Amino acid sequence: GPISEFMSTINVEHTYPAVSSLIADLKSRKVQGPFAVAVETALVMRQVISQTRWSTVDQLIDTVRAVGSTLVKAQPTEFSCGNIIRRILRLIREEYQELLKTADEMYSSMLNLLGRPRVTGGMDMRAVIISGIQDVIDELDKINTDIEVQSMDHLHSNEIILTQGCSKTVEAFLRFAAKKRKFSVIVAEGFPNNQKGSHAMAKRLAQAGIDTTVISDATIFAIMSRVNKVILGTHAILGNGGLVTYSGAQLVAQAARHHATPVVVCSGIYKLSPVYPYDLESIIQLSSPDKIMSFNEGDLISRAEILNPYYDYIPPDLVDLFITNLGGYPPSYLYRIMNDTYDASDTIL
Amino acid sequence: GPISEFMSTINVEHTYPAVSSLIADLKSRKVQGPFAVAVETALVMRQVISQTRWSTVDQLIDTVRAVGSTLVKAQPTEFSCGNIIRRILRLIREEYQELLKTADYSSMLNLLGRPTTGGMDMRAVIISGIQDVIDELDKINTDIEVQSMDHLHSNEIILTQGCSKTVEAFLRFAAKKRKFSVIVAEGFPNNQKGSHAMAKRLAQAGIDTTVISDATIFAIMSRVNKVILGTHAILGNGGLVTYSGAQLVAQAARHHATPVVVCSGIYKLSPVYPYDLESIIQLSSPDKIMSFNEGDLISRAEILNPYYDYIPPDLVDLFITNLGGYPPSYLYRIMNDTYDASDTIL
Amino acid sequence: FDIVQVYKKFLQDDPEITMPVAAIEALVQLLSRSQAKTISEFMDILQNGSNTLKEGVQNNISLSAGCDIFQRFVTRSLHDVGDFEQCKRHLVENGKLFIQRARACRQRIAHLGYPLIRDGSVILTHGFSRGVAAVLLAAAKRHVRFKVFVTESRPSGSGCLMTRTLKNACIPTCMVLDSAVSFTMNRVDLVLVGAEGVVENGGLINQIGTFQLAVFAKHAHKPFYAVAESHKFVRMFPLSQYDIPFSRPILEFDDPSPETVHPTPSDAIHNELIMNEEQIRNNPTLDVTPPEFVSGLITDLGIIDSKSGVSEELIKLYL
Amino acid sequence: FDIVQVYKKFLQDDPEITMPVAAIEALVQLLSRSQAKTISEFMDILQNGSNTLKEGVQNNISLSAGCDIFQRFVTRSLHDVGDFEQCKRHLVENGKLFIQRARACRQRIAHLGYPLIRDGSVILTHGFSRGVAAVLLAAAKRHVRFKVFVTESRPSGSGCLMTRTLKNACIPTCMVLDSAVSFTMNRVDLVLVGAEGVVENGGLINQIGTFQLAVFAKHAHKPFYAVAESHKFVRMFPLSQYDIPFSRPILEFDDPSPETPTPSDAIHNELIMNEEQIRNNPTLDVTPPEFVSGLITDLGIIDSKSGVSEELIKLYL
Repeated sequence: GPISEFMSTINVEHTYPAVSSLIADLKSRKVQGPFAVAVETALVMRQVISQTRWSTVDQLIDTVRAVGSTLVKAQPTEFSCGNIIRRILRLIREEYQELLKTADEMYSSMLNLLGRPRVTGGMDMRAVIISGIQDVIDELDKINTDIEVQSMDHLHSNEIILTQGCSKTVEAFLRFAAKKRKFSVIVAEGFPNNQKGSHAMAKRLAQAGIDTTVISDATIFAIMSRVNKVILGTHAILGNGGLVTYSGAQLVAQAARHHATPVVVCSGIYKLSPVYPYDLESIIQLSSPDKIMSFNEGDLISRAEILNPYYDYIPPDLVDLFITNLGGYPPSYLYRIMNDTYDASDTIL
Repeated sequence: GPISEFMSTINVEHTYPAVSSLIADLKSRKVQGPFAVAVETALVMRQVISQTRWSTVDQLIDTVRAVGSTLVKAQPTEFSCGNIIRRILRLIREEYQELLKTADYSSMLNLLGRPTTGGMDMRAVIISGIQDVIDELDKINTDIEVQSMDHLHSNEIILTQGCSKTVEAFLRFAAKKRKFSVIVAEGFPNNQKGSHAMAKRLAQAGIDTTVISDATIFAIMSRVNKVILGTHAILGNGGLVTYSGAQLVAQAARHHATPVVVCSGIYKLSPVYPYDLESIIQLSSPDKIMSFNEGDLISRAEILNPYYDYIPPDLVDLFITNLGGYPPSYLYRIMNDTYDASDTIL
Repeated sequence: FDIVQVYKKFLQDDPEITMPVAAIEALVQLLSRSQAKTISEFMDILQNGSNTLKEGVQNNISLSAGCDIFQRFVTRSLHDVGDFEQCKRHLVENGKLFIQRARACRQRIAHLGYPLIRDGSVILTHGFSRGVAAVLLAAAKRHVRFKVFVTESRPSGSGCLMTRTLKNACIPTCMVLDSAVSFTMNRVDLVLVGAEGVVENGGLINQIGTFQLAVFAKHAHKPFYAVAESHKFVRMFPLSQYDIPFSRPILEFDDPSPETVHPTPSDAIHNELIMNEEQIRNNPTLDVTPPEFVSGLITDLGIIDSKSGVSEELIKLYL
Repeated sequence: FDIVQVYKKFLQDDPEITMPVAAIEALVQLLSRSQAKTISEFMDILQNGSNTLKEGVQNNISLSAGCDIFQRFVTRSLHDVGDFEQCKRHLVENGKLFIQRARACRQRIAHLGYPLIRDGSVILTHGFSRGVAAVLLAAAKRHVRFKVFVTESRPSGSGCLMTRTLKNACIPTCMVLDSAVSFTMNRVDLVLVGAEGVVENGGLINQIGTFQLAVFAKHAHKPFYAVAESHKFVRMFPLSQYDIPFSRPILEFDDPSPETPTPSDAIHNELIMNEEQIRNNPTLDVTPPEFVSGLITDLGIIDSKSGVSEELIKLYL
């Protein structure tokens, strides 16, 4: 149930100009990446709540759910968008539900099977809804700050760390331990898509006083034998605990398992999406052949299939530890983390 | 078929005084360990070939096989003895076959094909070949230690257990040029005293040695680059009869993806197929793990002290021998070019 | 009042009812004829009836999962304020509601299941299982192109009923012998089985051949999904694939001291040379599948991979 | 000359013969009735004769091995200033004196195999194998106390024949279904199987349930020994445990269009597959060498299984 049915698009425009604008920038992929998408989605939702007027609570919920739905289908593999939507939806229900308690005078799912089969429903919840939304936007700005501090428990002197591509979270993680401890980091370029980003990050790691080595993706297996830990960033973490990450990460994860090297993942909880990876064919996106084969190679591109995926998938069993802003947890416990941050109904948006 | 038959006790004592003394010392554990047993057996065989008189090659063969059968039974888990015997038995057989026709492929094709002075004073030649074994038994530590510049590198961390003169010579040789580290898990209770002594000698060569308890083996394993072990014997299936606790090193290494390297002379390689480990594993005295003055404890509890440990053939990655470095899959061809596969059972 | 043949009486009457649910219903039938005197004994007649039901059925793991859920429900509602007769009142009225709720579970399981099957895939199944079919049939209703390998499940031979069901939905099927399962894995894209019960560690208790498929799957790196209702979750922990209560003594040898009384071309098909019923009773009926062989557990609560998640649900259940 | 008819002929002639040897005897009695006398004539011969033989029997691997051994013995002593005729009589002369060793190979195997069974151990075997039986029986005469699980081996149903064979020697037996083999592994001390053929990398071609046992054995950390005569070594390299010449079309599906309850304790022996369906299932599987602990042969116990390769290397030049 998208927003087209509820209202004409022409006035999902004058009533919600931020939504139609975000949908456009999401499809064209001008606003891309987990963090950027998350922030912009939250901001758009803020002016949606700011301008929507929904007097029983169910009009709000239906509005945000429908508006969030079209934001999801604009660019379905940017799961951070849908996650923000699910947060705000639980923000309303719980807050309102708490409001319901305010007027005066489950706990198992299994037990329910034998279970048994409003007053002043209200608007002007805006103040608290906008509050919690602004909070979320803030809590997004603190992810690196309270993640990097956990590096003193996993990064030690003279250890060798393998990482791939560019991750601002991982970079922060490394540099925070780098101030007091001197170690080594091998940066595998994320060719062809995370190439420049990783090359740039590698320079800064070196400037931070870290013994940085830059290797091609083919060299990953060759140096795995002298690597203590693998530290990876991720684009998204799905419902089963699997990783939607940037291409080439499978090389690292597989080579790590083979050499019995631990795989650590640093990621904010906002990248944790409840959607189940039914078909990986829909999850992996493909960019232009341009990044791999040059266009002036007329004969080659005419006689060959050139494929450039910029997403890789890691099964949840190849991740030993998740470093999050909520702390360090095994892939197993991600199950309960989702149950605490999302309402189960919002799994399909 | 031993030598208790085909000869009396007093005849053995008079004719072969070395055999009698070796039997006694093999049973009394006087001569002990692969190297000591190898050398002594080879010297005893030199006497057997010198003393024994025969007119036929076959008499010589079965005479040696009989002496072999008896020496083996004296101390059967010292495989080194029988190997020296089987070595000489083959040495006799093909010295014979080239003397056979100076007087002028596959076992799969034998299924389809043709059905159906020789023995004496090749003694002078046989004795020489025995001396050739003695010489080779001396070059073992030198032929092996040299290969340490292909595996031991600077700043690497190496795990070892118990004591092995082979492994020690291996380490120290690389250590006089390259600077690395060695973690020595003592072989408690058995290889305990010896390993501490080796650890000190290593450190004196400047190898940065760490002595750990056997329980620490797993904990430090994650930082180890390579495992280098010695062995008591290598059996027919490529397995390893080695000193107590060595499987702790092996299992922990496989769990941490750490390569297992074995340093051993070819003479410790025995065709004896391990149809069993119970008959393989010998048990020393409980005195080593429990004091006898614990009256209550020793009368109320089974107290066991295995002397050996077994390691399945697929847990070794590389064999560093005097011949060179070989994979476990190649031990098959090493035997068929060393023993004669009828002397496997002595 | 015989609860055992009543628990039975719920199973032949309803082909789509599950053993734990049937056990729950059998306990409801007990409380309607209860006439309990005090609370202390509203609980022990519930206790006595639950126990004697467990003793009267040979494979009791599934129904015990229901018995567990039931007494825990009663205990939790009686602890709070403990009007044991409202409680009785509650159950008896909403009794058939529990049955339809269970049917709603399998339906939700099917809706979560069919997206796992994609265009031009091949599915392997061991024996017959309601829910496994429900997922497959639901995938067919969406006109998804896929084919299904089915294993004959000695001794039950449930494979024949399963493949009949599947081609009654016009889906292509090919039966495979229990011994030939692993050979077909290179053609298999997904393995899908059902469960009689799910133990604490998220392991599977099902008919004899399941764990075999689970190993072949992991060896062939093929995903292995299971289909189970949340009320099949039981609090018990087998320490191995061999640690479950046996109804009749299995896997024992003869003792042949005295004489008598008294080659296959390997291309020969001798269906007369199968084991007789006596020596089949000497074989196990059930099978335990450790959680590291299970890709995901398709339940009414969603698809569970965690394998601490089944434990999490059991925790919330018992406090 | 209907070589095929002959080959089948031995097979019934003598239960203890092996498919490779039966092929060797085939070629011999062709080499008897073979007028020949041209190497071109002399060697045009069987090749159409083993070819005709290979095309005449549907699963042809084992006889191909016995074949492969025969011609390589032929050309290798036809090389060498080779005259034809002296090999033609010598093969026909010693044909009786071939199924001699073949029988002596199996006994050599049993004398090597039986100490693997030690007092109080439980053995697991799949279907019927003369070599496995030989090993077990040889151990029984030595008064060794042991018991044997035998898998009901569908489709062949060889489990019954093996169970009775072992029952006659007063060996305690118990039959298990193909689906219950995994549940029995904790009670099993050693697994012992035979093989119709052993491929280049030391892998086993045998009855359809073999590889599953080797899989369960690896998982349960139990030794898995194969029992096969040396003349079962064949030069062919399957790239997977699925890669073998198929006799009949296999594992193909129905094509339905709109074409118009069971408990686990229930025992329905009348609910098995029909033979039309069974002919759609494979007859054999392939067991990778990494599942084989040791390979017991007349050449001794081969653990390397780069060694089976070594033997095939020697066979060909």
